Amino acid sequence: ILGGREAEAHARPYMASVQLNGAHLCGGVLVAEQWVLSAAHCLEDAADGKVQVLLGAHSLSQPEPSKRLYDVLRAVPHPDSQPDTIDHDLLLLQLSEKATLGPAVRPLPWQRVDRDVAPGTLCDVAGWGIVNHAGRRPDSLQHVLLPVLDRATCNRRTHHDGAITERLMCAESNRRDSCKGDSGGPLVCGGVLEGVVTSGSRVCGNRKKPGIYTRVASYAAWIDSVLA
Repeated sequence: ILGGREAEAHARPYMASVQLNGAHLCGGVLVAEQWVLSAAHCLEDAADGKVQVLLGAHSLSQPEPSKRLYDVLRAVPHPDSQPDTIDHDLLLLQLSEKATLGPAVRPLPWQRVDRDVAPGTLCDVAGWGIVNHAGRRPDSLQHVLLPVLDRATCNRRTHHDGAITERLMCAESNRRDSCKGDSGGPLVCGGVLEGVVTSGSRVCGNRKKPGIYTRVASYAAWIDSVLA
């Protein structure tokens, strides 16, 4: 996260760290007792090792009573996702067992009504991704409030010329943005999961190139089918 600040410890109990061989790889969101939602392209590389999910954490390195590392039973990428595109960039991870719930570990309700968030609304994004252009990685969870961009504006020639479909949403990126290592994490508006940070190499903090998030409401049918 660029231009943000350290998050209140354990104030976002749904936050997950998707790890590859003990190292943080991508963010994730707990959406059910045994299911974590992340981005598909995170698995593209996760394939080289053992994938685990860390729940109830604030610090990636210090012991915390709420911290729990869970193994993964199965990984279910969206069937239409492709390596060369940012469409359908969702992934569902089934934990080896139901997560022990508590004040520091709790699933987050997700958006089912397929309606765009009003332009200007401030949504919260959190992650353990890089905090500056040098590539510095934080030990503790960071977060930043970002205002949502109207659908039309993101598609400008000087921005994401038509790259934004109805299943994608954008948020302002002026000096504050989600960045490398934050992909797969949550974009929460009004206490509900609205988006997931899309994977894909892109500049962070550049106002001409807004951040892109995958709208979960567009995939309500796919999520429902996988969790069934």
